[PDB]
Amino acid sequence: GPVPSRARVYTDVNTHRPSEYWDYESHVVEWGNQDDYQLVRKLGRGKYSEVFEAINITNNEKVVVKILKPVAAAKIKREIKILENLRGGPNIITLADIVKDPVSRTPALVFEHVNNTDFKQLYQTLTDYDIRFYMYEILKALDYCHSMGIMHRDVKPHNVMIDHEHRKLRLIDWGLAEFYHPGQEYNVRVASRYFKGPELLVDYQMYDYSLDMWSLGCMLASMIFRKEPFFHGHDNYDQLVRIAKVLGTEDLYDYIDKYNIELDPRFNDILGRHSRKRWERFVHSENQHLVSPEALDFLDKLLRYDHQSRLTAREAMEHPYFYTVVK
Ligand SMILES: Nc1ncnc2c1ncn2[C@@H]1O[C@H](COP(=O)(O)OP(=O)(O)OP(=O)(O)O)[C@@H](O)[C@H]1O
Ligand SMILES: Cc1ccc(O)c(-c2ccc(C[NH3+])cc2Cl)c1
Repeated sequence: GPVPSRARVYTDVNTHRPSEYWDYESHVVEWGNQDDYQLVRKLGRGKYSEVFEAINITNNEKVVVKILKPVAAAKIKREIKILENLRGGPNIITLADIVKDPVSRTPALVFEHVNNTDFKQLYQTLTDYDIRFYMYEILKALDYCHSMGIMHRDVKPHNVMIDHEHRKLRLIDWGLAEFYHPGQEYNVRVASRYFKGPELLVDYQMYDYSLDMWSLGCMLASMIFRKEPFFHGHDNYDQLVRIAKVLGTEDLYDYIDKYNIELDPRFNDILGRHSRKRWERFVHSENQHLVSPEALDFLDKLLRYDHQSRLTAREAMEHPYFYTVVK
């Protein structure tokens, strides 16, 4: 069967913290008063919730209310416990309160409001310097949650709030986040298609924090190369083929060989044979202002098949790509 895997970092965090820290099922929610909040406008409606701009009428401050759609009780307590454990961490969204919505009869998560700059505007206008600056802010959030025994599992632009005016970044939507327990087999149906790590695409369930680093690499590649999304799969199978056309099939076969994974037989007909492409191949006159040897070397170290061989968030912060960033 598949060979087991453990993270190379923060393996023992949930072991040396008390059971109350990670045992989200046993957590007793301290309910706030829904009357403290007045809904202003609907901001969005996702697959798991309806999001509203609101006012905390006790201090007249702008807040965001995430009214959870009815889903398994376990999923809701896990998000709450993770948000509470991470509260106050660098660039982590602050959960201000938890109330019972009077209409839905479900929990409503109250968060600090972030004046998020338009995604299009950020994608099209962030400079080489700003990309490095914001990547460093994301790494602060990832190293914090990983050091706290949590993996996000849904790192992507939609889950990163940027208030560009105040150079403020927040990592949001901890709805897919999980506690990392060495040897635990996790559901591979996490992250959005273009951000899925090769471990998820090959159905390797013993993954860890390093999945977030692959997702981060996907975000970076699209941004610096002006190729949205960087790995543009038509489905989860073609998603692996898109990766293989850049990283090559030989290192993919080495990866599956090392972990004793058996590829789904449907790959035999679609994967073909591909050599690794040098990162300089993706450079052209419309993206050369966002690329540098440091950017390419950094990307190279995140987008690796072997989840164990990727830079951790802390090593990533030491990379020459960030030397120019004012600290
Ligand atoms: N703290 C916040 N400040 C400002 N806007 C927010 C905040 N939190 C969430 N939003 C807005 O709500 C959107 C969705 O939030 P979230 O992803 O947590 O809900 P979801 O159920 O996953 O919805 P979706 O399916 O759209 O992702 C975000 O993309 C963002 O635009
Ligand atoms: C530094 C960096 C790199 C790649 C990205 O897509 C982003 C980014 C993050 C969040 C949003 C807004 N939701 C937009 C962008 Cl471009 C940032």
